[PDB]
Amino acid sequence: EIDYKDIATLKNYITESGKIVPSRITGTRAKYQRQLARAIKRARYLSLLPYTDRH
Amino acid sequence: RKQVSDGVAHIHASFNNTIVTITDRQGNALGWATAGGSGFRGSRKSTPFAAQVAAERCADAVKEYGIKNLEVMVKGPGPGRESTIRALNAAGFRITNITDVTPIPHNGCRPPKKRRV
Amino acid sequence: IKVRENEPFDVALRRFKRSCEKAGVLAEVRRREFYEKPTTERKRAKASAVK
Amino acid sequence: MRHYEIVFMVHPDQSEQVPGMIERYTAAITGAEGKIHRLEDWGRRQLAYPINKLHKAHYVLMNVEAPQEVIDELETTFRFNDAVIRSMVMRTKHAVTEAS
Amino acid sequence: SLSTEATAKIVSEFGRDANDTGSTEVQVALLTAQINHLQGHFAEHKKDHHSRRGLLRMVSQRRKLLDYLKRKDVARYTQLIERLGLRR
RNA sequence: GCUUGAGUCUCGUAGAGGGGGGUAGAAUUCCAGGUGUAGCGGUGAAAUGCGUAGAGAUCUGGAGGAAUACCGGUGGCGAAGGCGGCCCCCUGGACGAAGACUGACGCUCAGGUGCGAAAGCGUGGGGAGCAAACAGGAUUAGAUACCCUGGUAGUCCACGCCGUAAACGAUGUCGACUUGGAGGUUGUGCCCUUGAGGCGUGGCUUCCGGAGCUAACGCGUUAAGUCGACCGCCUGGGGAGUA
Repeated sequence: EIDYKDIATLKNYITESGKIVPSRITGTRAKYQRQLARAIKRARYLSLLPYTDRH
Repeated sequence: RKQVSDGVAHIHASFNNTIVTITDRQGNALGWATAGGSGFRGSRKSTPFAAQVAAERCADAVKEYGIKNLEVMVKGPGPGRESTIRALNAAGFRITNITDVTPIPHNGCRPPKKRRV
Repeated sequence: IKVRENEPFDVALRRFKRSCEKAGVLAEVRRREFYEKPTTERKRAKASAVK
Repeated sequence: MRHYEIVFMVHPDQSEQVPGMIERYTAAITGAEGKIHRLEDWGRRQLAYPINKLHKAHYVLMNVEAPQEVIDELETTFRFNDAVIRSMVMRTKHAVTEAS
Repeated sequence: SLSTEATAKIVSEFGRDANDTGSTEVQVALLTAQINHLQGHFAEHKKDHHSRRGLLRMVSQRRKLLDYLKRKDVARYTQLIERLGLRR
């Protein structure tokens, strides 16, 4: 949430095809959905997570 | 001939036509069949029936290779595609993977205007 | 997306396609860049979602 | 003198030149009387997607407090150096020291 | 805006003491410091029309305070604009 | 003189606020090559178009430009126009907590000045997609259209101009007072936290409604209620926002 290197946590908050899950599903108050998404994107730049599942 | 024994069925369903291309795992095509090349030109080449007879006809014409396993890769939307993979396991193939590989832009190019019909 | 062959199956019946791509996402990117119709389509979509 | 978090991948085939580079980079920080708080060598880790194809690469996490000029020349060092692919330097978020 | 050390230095120069940080000379000098610093910023960029709106708020507010202090004590006015090098 | 208006300082918070620079991943097009073969594309149906000089499909490598899926939300920020990958640099504002300071420094504003979507214009670049004009095919009684296939300016960048929009909450700005309910978003204090805690206090915002107002429709503490300050504008339709 605040951190992007913990990709276990980030990998919970992402779907099976690399897409960020909405806060309508996972709860996650909007502040942490914003930190979350921004951390997911920083992780996708570092190739810690994938952008998609067809690379 | 050349006896590949595993391939990939790339089915390319669009709104107007489904085109099934059976290849190998390297990506070299072994034989194709379109819904529009199986009779029924026009409003009838975009139906699940036309796609399934296209897939039956693409299962023929790769008998020279002895394909038993194949992955299925599906592009585009269409009245095809679903029926298409059915026809493949109605033709003795062991269907291993079914991936959907529709190209989605990450807001890329501007799509065309159209259709004030 | 991908579903591996099961040891004893006839139909894979993957639902992977439905949860994401086919129905909405590709039919949406067939037609025009507006900025304008989406602001009102989303305005009346969120104004219709009411009790 | 503000805080920065540097990560950078290294080409796997030059992994043996990794700690040397680290030293040089850290030396450059101590050229400006800035201090380095953590430092991690994360090993050859599998990439989530290919880049020049090149799978599994060598990651180095840095977390340095420094003036911005040596960080800038550290960025240009990451530009020209063919060894390093994908650097990322970030925000203050004042000095951290922990693991992940 | 401005550095904490810079603001503290200007409060120490222009106030009666520190903690006298709302006096009219002090506010004028802080606005002046920021106006000059952003002269340096807007010589470059030049199409940062949003930041400039903040700058013209600083200019206008400095002007209001100089008008106040002019019609309250003119000796403080002349010493002030003498020291800050404004008025041209 | 004084602090209840206005402002300054301390500490934080959230943010697609602005400007400059870099980078990333999907996708479209093009080029070169491998496999492969008779169609592809398109439509209500067709044809023009592309295709045995090997298309379409498919795999590999490259180039280039633009936009930045998911998050994404009657969510946020901005005076308004508007602003959506990620990172750095320069920078504007807002809000909150306690305390200190100045001491009416305030409100509005004709002329004036600035900013101001899109299209357009000038000079120089760029040009993948899309696409006015244009061309062809259809449709039709006709079709200078809708539909199809192509497609140039333009859209993109730098600097200058223009100066407008259903530039719209069709609601000028600032301040005060006047029953409520359900939310959203961003601060924060207190109290067994002993949940998916409780109780308060601010900022912005959405929906519904009370009195009141309103021609009605509706507005309804973010007023179109009850008042005050200053500005802008109206005076039957057309002619005409024209000469």
